[PDB]
Amino acid sequence: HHHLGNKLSISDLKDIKNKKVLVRVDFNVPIENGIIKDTNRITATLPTINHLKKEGASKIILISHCGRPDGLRNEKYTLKPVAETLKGLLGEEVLFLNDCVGKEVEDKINAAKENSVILLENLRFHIEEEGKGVDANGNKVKANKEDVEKFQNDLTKLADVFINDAFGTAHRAHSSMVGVKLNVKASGFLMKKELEYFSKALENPQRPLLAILGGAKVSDKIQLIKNLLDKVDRMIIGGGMAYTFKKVLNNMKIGTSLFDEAGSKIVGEIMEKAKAKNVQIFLPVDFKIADNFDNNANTKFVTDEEGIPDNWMGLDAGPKSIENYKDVILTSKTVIWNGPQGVFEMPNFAKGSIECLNLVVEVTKKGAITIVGGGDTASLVEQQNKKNEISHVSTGGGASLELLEGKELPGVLALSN
Ligand SMILES: Nc1ncnc2c1ncn2[C@@H]1O[C@H](COP(=O)(O)O)[C@@H](O)[C@H]1O
Repeated sequence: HHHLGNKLSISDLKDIKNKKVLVRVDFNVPIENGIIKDTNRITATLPTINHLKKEGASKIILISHCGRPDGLRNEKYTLKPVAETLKGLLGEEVLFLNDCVGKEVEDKINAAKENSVILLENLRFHIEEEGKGVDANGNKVKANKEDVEKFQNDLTKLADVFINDAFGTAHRAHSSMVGVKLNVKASGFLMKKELEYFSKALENPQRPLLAILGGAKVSDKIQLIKNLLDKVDRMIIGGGMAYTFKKVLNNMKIGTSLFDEAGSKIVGEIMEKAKAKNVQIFLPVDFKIADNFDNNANTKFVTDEEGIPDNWMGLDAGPKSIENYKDVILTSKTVIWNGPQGVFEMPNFAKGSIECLNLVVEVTKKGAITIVGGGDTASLVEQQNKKNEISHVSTGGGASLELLEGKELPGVLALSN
């Protein structure tokens, strides 16, 4: 237990001067015609690259991936265009090699300005990175154990120190996540930040801990929900999910609202464990309902008691429930939010999800530690442009999830302390 955090990071890594550092970063960026159209992921690693740079480092070899070429070189997923971006961000020349491992790679690296930055090609072009892959005719194909081993040592031969700045992909145990067997393994500033806020919230958080979950499906969250019930104090279940709970628990006339057949079967277990673990469940007691799934459709409000008429569905929290939010949230000390409270992507049904954000942002300033990790949830924080108003918005893909699901994250375990 308590594996998260308490690891090793760039910060406080003595003897970096004149050393060759290998950095695993997240460069999976959206691109159109060799034109990167969102350089945040690139700018984000600058702090790490900069620090290493002004510390000595004979070389700065960067390795990463983009897309899912599946083990075969696919020109639609080459990191070349990213190397160009870095030239302008660093203000100096950057070396691009169309390879990750090999003799030439090692040679070309050593033959490059003394404080140069070098960026190899997509690691995912080697089936040995993920382990499996597919072929030309699109058929599943598995790597060769000897090959994977060869690939992992070839990477380990690239440098002396290894810094991993790629959270969000640490839940998978790929060659670049657990293969670089070097002695010094530390987190990048990005990584370090993530590992910091999560443990600060899953290991020993300032109570009460609030978990805000949301989303249509309840069936694909059983694991998440349970693993949390035994560590949180309050929990708000919203968005679609609520309907399934409200029918199983209160015999509410859900109308046409979304109903999760599979999940309807785990509602008993949850409510039970929740009571056993002494966790308070908070569910909407009124909802805005539409006579058709689409923004701008006749809409009215009803209570859970009144119930939703036939051929009518609910699409957002009613005002009584959105007022009921203030107390639960503003009184929390730490908050893990994952899930919009309604169909936010449609203006008319985003009030419940927008008002929650303000309350989350506001409790942050009141001093509470707030973490978001949804992505679909973040996309809301992003559209609102409030990333900074929140303690930490995890840029973690599936990774964030599994850690909130209780899973282990190889990528992290393979780090020093
Ligand atoms: N009441 C609702 N009805 C339909 N979709 C919803 C509702 N509340 C939220 N959603 C969105 O529908 C999607 C359901 O996916 P998931 O959360 O993965 O089950 C998420 O991207 C939610 O933002």
